[PDB]
Amino acid sequence: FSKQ
Amino acid sequence: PSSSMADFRKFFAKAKHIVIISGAGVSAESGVPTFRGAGGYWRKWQAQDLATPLAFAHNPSRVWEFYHYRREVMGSKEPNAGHRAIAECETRLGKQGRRVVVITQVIDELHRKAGTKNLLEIHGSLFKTRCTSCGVVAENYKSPICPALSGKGAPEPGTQDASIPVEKLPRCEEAGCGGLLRPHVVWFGENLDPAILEEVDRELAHCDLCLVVGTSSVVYPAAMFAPQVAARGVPVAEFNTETTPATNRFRFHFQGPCGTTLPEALA
Ligand SMILES: [Cl-]
Ligand SMILES: [Zn+2]
Repeated sequence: FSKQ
Repeated sequence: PSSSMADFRKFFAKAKHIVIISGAGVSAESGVPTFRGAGGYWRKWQAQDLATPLAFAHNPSRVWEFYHYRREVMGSKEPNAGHRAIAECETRLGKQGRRVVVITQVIDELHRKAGTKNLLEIHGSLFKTRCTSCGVVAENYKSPICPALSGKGAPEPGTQDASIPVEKLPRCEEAGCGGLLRPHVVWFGENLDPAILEEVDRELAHCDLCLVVGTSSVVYPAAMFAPQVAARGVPVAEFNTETTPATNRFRFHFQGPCGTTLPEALA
C-alpha cells in the first residue's frame, strides 16, 4: 500500500 | 450518518480500546501550513510537488529547504483544543484501564507536543531523518538541521534556491556511511512502513470504537483504516469541517472544527  | 452526540457518548462511556485517526485538519486548526489546501504554498509549490520522490531526486536541496522551513515554523505553533482533548482523554482513560491510541497522518508532531503517548505516525515525522544509503532512522531537532541551511527555507515567492551542494546537506553521522539524509517522511507514491502498518492493523482489530478527525479521507491507505473497522461492528464517528467521500460509510458525522466537537466527544 503506497501513499496516495 | 447520525449526528447525535448522546449516542456516541454511550458507545464512548462503554469503549475500552479507542482508535483515533487524525488528519491534516487538526494541524490546520493550530495554524500549521499543510501545503495541501487551502493550506499554504511554499514559494510556488504545494506538498503534492515537493513531497515526492521526483522532487527529491531532481533537487534534494529544494526539498530540504522546504522541510527545514516546516521544522522551523513548528517552534511557533502550539497544540489546539483538539490535541489537548485527545491527550487528556488518553491519560484519564489510561488510569481507568482503557486504552486510547492515535494514528496520525501528519508529521508535525503536535500530538506528541500535547502529551499523547500512544501515537502511530504512519507518514513519519519532520523531526526524524533517514539515510538514503544505510537506511538508519534518527531523531533530529537541531535548528538548523545542518549549517548550510541556516537562514534558508524562506517561503516567500521569488526567493532564490539555496542550491546547497549535496555534500553540505544533512549527512549520515553513522561511522563509515556519511550518506545523504532525507526526511523520514512518507512521500506520495512511497509504500508505508510494513511494521507500522502491522501495528496499525493490530490496533484496528482489537479496538471497539473508532474516531476519524480532521481527515479528508482521500489519502490512502489512510482512508481505508476506518471502513475496515466499521465492518466488524465497531462504530466509526467522523469529526470534520466538511463531508468527505467516506461519510456515507460512518456511524456518526459531526460537522465542525475538531477543536469544537472533540472536547465534547472525549469528555
Ligand atoms: Cl537533536
Ligand atoms: Zn547512513
